[PDB]
Amino acid sequence: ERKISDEECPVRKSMQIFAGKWTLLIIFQINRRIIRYGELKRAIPGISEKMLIDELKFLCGKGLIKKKQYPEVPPRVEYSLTPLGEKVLPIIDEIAKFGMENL
Amino acid sequence: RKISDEECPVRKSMQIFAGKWTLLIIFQINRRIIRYGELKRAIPGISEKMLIDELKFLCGKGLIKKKQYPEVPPRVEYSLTPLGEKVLPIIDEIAKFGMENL
Repeated sequence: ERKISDEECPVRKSMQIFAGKWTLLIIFQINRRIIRYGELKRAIPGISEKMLIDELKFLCGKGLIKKKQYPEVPPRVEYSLTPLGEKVLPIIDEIAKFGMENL
Repeated sequence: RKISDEECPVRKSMQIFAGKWTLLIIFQINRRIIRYGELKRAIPGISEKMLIDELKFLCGKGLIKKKQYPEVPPRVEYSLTPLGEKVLPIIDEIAKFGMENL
């Protein structure tokens, strides 16, 4: 007998954000640095352009990553983690550990 | 630093954990034994098809054990394998994120 996972469950709430096949990997790649869009895309080979920018939009909307605009020649977007997004890194540490030990 | 290619431990893990339901199911089975029907009720809004495909996926990935009892009335029970129990520290961090920020 354990508490059920209704729409209030803290794990179920979290999986609304993190359920993507790319969400946590993007956060993993950004990490504690500033990364250009192009570097980010090359840091996750196989992710399509569409899957990257919908996911980048999603994460901005959730306040997990921040976007810096540079309207210069040539122009660029830079992404970094917010303090909220930084709170996801402990989850990712544990995922990395699982992978390295078991896969 | 290190790119998320085929040799990336995070990328490898997300092949398994990407589901809407995967981590929720592991979380609900947890360190006990649970019948299909109890587990179905423990995650409201999951369809029969979703739960069955996911259970089969998790068995295939060696994360949960299925045990049939061909008796009257019949039952399937699920528990975590030792590999599955190693997913619980991930889920603890997710639960922590959920209650603190959501």
